Amino acid sequence: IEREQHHLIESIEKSTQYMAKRRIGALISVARDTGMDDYIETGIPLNAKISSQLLINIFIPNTPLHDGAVIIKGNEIASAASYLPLSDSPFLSKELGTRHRAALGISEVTDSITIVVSEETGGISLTKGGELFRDVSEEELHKILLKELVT
Ligand SMILES: Cc1cccc(NC(=O)CN(C)CC#N)n1
Repeated sequence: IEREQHHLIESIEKSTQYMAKRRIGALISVARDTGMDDYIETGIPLNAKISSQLLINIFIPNTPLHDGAVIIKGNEIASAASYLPLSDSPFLSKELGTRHRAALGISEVTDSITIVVSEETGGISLTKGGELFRDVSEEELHKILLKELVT
């Protein structure tokens, strides 16, 4: 499982870096100890092997799988186009869109790690436990994913 988490990290990193250069909006939520099955069930089931290639193809704009969140559970991309709870926090900047609000929302009610790619800026953001790491560098993203996902 140790190699699966590292492959998960590398897949997120490659897909997000690919989509960030192209300003392709993306929203990837990795479940952890708390189940996210209710929101998996809101999307289109994939139950697919994790890969950067599939993550990218899912988020291509105007495609059947892009409008929503990808939820990763265990060693599978469980679903795409899932809905996530939107945070009601007035602290979150109005310059950020609903992807960040969804990413903040799910982080308030689960211990899940959620990664966002802004289609406006290409900035990669991350949410965990109700907090937002906005516009992280590749180094910062790699350290956070290593810390939070390799357990
Ligand atoms: C991934 C994503 C993108 C845009 C909006 C949302 N979330 C909602 O629309 C909130 N619903 C009403 C609750 C649920 N589930 N999620």
